Amino acid sequence: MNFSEQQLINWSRPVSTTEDLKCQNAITQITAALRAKFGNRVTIFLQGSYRNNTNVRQNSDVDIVMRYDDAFYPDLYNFDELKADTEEALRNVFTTSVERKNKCIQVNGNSNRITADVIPCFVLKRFSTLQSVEAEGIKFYSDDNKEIISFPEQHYSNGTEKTNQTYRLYKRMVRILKVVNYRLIDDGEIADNLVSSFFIECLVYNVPNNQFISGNYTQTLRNVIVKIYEDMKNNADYTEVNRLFWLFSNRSPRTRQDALGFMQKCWNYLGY
Repeated sequence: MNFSEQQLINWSRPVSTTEDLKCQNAITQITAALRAKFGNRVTIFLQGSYRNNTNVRQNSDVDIVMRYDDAFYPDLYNFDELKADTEEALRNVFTTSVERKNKCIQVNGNSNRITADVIPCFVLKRFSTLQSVEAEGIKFYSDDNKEIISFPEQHYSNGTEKTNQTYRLYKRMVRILKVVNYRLIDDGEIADNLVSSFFIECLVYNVPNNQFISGNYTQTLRNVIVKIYEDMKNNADYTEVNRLFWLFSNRSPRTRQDALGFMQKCWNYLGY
């Protein structure tokens, strides 16, 4: 094929991480701005690629979640107000670097800190029929009125467990496929929203552990692509990484066809 084993290994490494000084600086500065307004009435934590350690680009933006949760985690109000107050707290400190977005408040970075997407949200509890239990996550509303729900803790823990069981290859394969995604987007071969990091992470998560071959990146990646591709042709019932909800649920607009087409473009780009 087109790329060597060593090239795949290189592509499998995390690039931006929470050890980076500019990431630490962003979290420190934004946390202080938020605490000045909200005190202990919020929990601050990370989600997305810095949390799951799946960044494949330099100086990537970090997703900082600000969960307003005084009612559930008290000290031992509608969403529109929360988001406006969050924007105000950030603008008081970062002034012109602050931009309101559909699903977050963006704080643009600078020479000494990465850009951050600050995600105000509330506690969310929902029953999972998959596990027949109530699950806790977060919820927020987009400016175009969508209810966005996330289970970042369960996503984090399940993905970490899987990579620990697959010779660390689960997340390494996610990272390789994210690299290929960005290359295909840059080349104009696929739309920039055909897949997402979350979608890729869920697809690879459903590949059985016995497909990940210790010390063989080329064959593992072949196994991953072939398995997802065949599963999509076969109408497979994939779960999200959180194992609480279905990947191809009627709440989600992404389809098995999106995954099938992406796998095909990856196969062709890699030259298997």
